[PDB]
Amino acid sequence: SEMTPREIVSELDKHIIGQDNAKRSVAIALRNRWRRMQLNEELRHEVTPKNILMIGPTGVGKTEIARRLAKLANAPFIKVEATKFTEVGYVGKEVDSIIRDLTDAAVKMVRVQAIEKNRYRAEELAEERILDVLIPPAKNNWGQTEQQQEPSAARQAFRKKLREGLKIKDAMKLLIEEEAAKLVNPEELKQDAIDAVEQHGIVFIDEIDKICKRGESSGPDVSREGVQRDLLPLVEGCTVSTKHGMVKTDHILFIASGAFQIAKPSDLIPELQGRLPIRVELQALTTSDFERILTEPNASITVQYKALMATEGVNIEFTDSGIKRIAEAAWQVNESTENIGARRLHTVLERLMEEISYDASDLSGQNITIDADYVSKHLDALVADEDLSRFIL
Amino acid sequence: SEMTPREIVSELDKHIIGQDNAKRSVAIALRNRWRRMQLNEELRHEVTPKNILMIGPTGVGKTEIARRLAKLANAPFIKVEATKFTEVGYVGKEVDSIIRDLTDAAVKMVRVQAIEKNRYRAEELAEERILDVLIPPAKNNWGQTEQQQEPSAARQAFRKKLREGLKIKDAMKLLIEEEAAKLVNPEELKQDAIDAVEQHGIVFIDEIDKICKRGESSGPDVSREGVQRDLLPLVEGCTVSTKHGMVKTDHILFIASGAFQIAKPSDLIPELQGRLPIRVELQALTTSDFERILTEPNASITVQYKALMATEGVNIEFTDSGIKRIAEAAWQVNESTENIGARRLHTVLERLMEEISYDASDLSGQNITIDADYVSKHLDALVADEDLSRFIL
Amino acid sequence: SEMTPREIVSELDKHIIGQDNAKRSVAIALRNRWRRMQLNEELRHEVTPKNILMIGPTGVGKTEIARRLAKLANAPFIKVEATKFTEVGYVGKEVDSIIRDLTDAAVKMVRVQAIEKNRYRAEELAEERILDVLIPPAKNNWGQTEQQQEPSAARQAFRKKLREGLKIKDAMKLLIEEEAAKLVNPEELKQDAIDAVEQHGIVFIDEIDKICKRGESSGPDVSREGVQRDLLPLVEGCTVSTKHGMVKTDHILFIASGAFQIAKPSDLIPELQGRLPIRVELQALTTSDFERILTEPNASITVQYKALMATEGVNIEFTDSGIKRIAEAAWQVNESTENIGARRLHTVLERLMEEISYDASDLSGQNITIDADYVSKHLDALVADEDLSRFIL
Repeated sequence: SEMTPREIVSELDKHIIGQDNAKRSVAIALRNRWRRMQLNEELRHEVTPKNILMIGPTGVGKTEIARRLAKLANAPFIKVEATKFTEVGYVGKEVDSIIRDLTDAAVKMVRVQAIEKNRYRAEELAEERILDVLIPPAKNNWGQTEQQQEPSAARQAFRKKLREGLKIKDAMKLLIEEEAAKLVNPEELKQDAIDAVEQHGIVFIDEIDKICKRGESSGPDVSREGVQRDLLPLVEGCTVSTKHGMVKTDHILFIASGAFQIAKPSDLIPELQGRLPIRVELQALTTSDFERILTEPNASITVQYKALMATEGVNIEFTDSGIKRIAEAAWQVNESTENIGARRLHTVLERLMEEISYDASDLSGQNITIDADYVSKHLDALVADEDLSRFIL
Repeated sequence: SEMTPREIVSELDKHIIGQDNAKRSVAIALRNRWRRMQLNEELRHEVTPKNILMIGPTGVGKTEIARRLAKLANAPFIKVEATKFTEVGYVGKEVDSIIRDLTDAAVKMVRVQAIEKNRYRAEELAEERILDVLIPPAKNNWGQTEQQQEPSAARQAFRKKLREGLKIKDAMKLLIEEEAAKLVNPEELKQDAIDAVEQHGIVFIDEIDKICKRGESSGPDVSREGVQRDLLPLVEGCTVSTKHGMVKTDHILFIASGAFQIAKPSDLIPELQGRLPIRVELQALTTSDFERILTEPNASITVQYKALMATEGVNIEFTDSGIKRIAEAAWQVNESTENIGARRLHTVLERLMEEISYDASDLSGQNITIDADYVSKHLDALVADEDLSRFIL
Repeated sequence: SEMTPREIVSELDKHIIGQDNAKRSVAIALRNRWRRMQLNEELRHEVTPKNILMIGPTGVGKTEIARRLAKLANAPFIKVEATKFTEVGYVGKEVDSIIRDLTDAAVKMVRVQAIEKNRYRAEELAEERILDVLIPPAKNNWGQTEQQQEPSAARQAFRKKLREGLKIKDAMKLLIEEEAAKLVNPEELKQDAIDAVEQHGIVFIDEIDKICKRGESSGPDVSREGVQRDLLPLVEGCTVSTKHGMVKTDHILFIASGAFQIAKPSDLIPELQGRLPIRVELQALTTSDFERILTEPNASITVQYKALMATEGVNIEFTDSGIKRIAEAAWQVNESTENIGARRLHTVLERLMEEISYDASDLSGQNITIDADYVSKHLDALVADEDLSRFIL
């Protein structure tokens, strides 16, 4: 009982501005995994993941989308740079590491995921180990069967007196790291992860375009295309040797991403083109786009900053003109120097807030207001001095 | 309950001359970490470190500030050379090593920090063990419950006669490295450093500018930019596999440092610029700066030398003019030859004292006074002769 | 309570001829390690090893000095060729192997050092195991408490009768390799070595100059300088993964050595220059220098030869003119062919002594005298025939 595409897109909208097509795309991928489980044994083998290739400029949403998608599916996720492997012509590394690295992270998850879904029970039983070294009326019976039976009486007021109140606390934590372990099953835990990898794995391959042709030279194209060749089995369906078991890449979902300014998806090796059935483009972000990014996402950077500052007992407020001013800056720098997409926001927002971020603890209890005035005072000069821009922003 | 920016800048002033803006900048970063903890669960996630990029010439304080900042916060700190990774196009090393190396040092920390926060107590309990062998004195019960209760009497006198006075001493040490261990919990100790790395970790990346661009050549720029690329995850927030566990870089603070004479911060890749929100310049030092550096820092090299000579029972005194003449020397060599910033004070100062440093053990009891004359007597020649300078200073 | 520099130089004088500066240099390094231990916790961290760079021609003392220094400090020592790593651009090896290789040797030491400091006690207790299978009046008591008590009587004359006299001897050795082991503590033994490496480690890096620039070509300079980059952490302070633990290079002493005929220490990477604060030159050796080397060192080659021959009951004597003649030869060959420094002595001395070395056992009881006559007869021809020189000398 998974979410529908529109449902998936929605959730994605909660974190990413624009890039609707990419969302619908990455959304159909997810839905199809549900769709597949709903078929007969025969078909379940024939239907493979509809791998996607995102086409677009830097920092405009590609990775975030893939990352949020995985999160939403609670699927193990892993990002990987394609060119990493062209290096293998010296030493580099082998592609199988992708599924291996994926599994390791797929484990770190199943672990933290299961251990956390336990740290509460272990603490309660923990006190039942401490509330046992303070009143031990164990065994069967002791007094009455009804009224006198319940031994809680003094014990109850005893545990409460301890909870809110060697060393109990020092003792419990020790019991916590003794009961929790004494409750985990590392056998199925090892296979738990594998099943994940195999049924919900999401591999993100960045720089796919950097692995393409170009009348460049024999040597380089040979190194590049090789990474493509080495990728085939992963994407066509094979078995990988995992430090924790054997994994079948057969249903892992692959989301490749490329600029394709220099090279075209048609330069990709034929076998690969076949296994990247979905093509989607992402647009460059607009200043307007920026303004929304700064605030709309539900854990937007601006929201984070406000929160971080609250920590210090300082109330921050972003004026609309302030936000607009921040956005323009990022755009201005990106156009005057090098366009790095939304990333520019973080640098700008961060330089802008330095003075406060430092003085924060001292303005404890104040009401600071970052309005268009403030912004301009702090960023205009820098934004203008190009050379200074390439260093500070 | 952290210190305010002004307070942080102040502590910093106790060690670094000038470079105020860089202080304020690094100061706000610290304060913000406090500010973050002061927020709601939601915001605590969205608010990321306000990483800094220092722009300035050699030896004028960049690293020192980073190092003193980390000390002040008691934060694990690590310094790394960006170019190190460009070598990966041959073999090099991987950037994840930064977080791993960080953790190792963050462990060496928590350890030595702990072994110390215990060595005292472990020494007392050690006594009760030895004191126990000489006499189990007292016990449960044994004599009177008041006047005849306390066993100390003999034991006490025995104790003193021991502290001031197999092999008791030999044995105790073995007991010290037996009781201290039996008091340390290696599990919480391992997770100790990890929390640190994740909550306070500070990574200083020198030479970030040697990883930019210039139409120099295709091959070199690719490798260069490769290190930036490989740096994104660490800076954008990721998970690294450590010999002692897994770490979330997500809150490690990053201070990138670059001269940027050839290349500009705008040449940096977009996703990194956006993760270096704070940009700050550090100024070249002046002879005045040198004089102050020579004596003001509360553990200045001049104060340091004084102490070492005292160790030999020799009282060294620097004259104001002597100090000025020394600073001048260092400046002149930096300009006449190759400018290496304040580092030159160390070489010059050290050459100035060779003779005394050697004869010190014999001058025991004397009052040596380094004055303008002495300085000129020992340095001028060297300074004057450039070639000699390049080898000797 | 370590030796003073003059004390260190002296000891060094017992093995190395000339090269006074290099001695004083390597001597200040050692003394400073003592000096450092004598400071407050704060400073003990800030004060790092004053690494040295020896500049000079082949076989003129560089390594011997470093080797003898380490010996005198009882410090673990290791020699390493810089160019070894430029090979990494094919496969080569990684720099970390240096600290690893260092530790392994640091272990082999702590071992042999501790096992030997035991082979005497184990042999004595060993006989107490044999002198127990010949007279077993064990347990508590047996006869009298005073006079009759001492059971040694027959036992004493029994062990002596065996010491000077299955199979006792065959049995003891078996007991030796049973008691010794049953006395070693491999836990602290593993950490024992690490502490050594960390506090007294001495790394010798030869061919530093071969790792420098030269308008040579991009490729090669990239491979070279990379080895320099890869060296930084070792020398700047980092953590290395040891087959026997974790080591901090932080206080290892580094002594780099270079000819610098082709390249200058200023071509070295900036970071490195900084960490090689001490520069020192060594001179080429003179014929006079040679003559002293042949005899003065207290375990001089000449002394070794005399000893080796004594073994065979032959008394050898070196006339002064003989020594002079030997020295000139070595010099003559080195100038006429290729100058390999003092090494030439060994080849010459060895060719010169062949006939005797062979007939030795037959001249048992004779008084051979290697005088200028002998030398000339044996070496003059060879020395003259250049081509024959490049093969035989």
